[PDB]
Amino acid sequence: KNFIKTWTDRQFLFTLWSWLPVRITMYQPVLLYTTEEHGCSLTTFYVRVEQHEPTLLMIKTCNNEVFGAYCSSRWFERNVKDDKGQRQAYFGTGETFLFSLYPERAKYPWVGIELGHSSELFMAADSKMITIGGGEGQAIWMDENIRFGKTDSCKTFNNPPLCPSGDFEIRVLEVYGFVGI
Repeated sequence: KNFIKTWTDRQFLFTLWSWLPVRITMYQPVLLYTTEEHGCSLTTFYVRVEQHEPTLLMIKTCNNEVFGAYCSSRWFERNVKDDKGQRQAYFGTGETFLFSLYPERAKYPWVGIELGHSSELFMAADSKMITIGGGEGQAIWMDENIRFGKTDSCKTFNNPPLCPSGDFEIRVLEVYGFVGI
């Protein structure tokens, strides 16, 4: 409705807005998937989000930590094969970035914005897990039930664990897309 209600209901988006790529800030964010309404499985997650790009992933843990990632590419691309016919694990571009809102508040861009293959590992997903940020650790990792997950330092984003404990339980997961071509 009005400005106050819109801001109140979507505070985390308005806090994040200035971190998005500048061209994206001119589009309208739309809720693609929420564990509060749409099921709670990678299978229903893919069906709803996989042809959108870019997307914004927001995790609220049962420990009241809030973090997530801007994802450059459609999750549909998780199954792309190279020219040998071997499925590619990691996909995406260097516009992908991690963020945390609570307890800390930080943006971890790709370390190559200013190297090796292992610092260019953005997104990966299959029937057992979805992960973001790879290379000697996984920045965000979540299981097929979107119930439990882990977080670690990774070399693509040189981040710390986005919550103090290395693990978390998901209270709610939200995915936003962008419309307005």
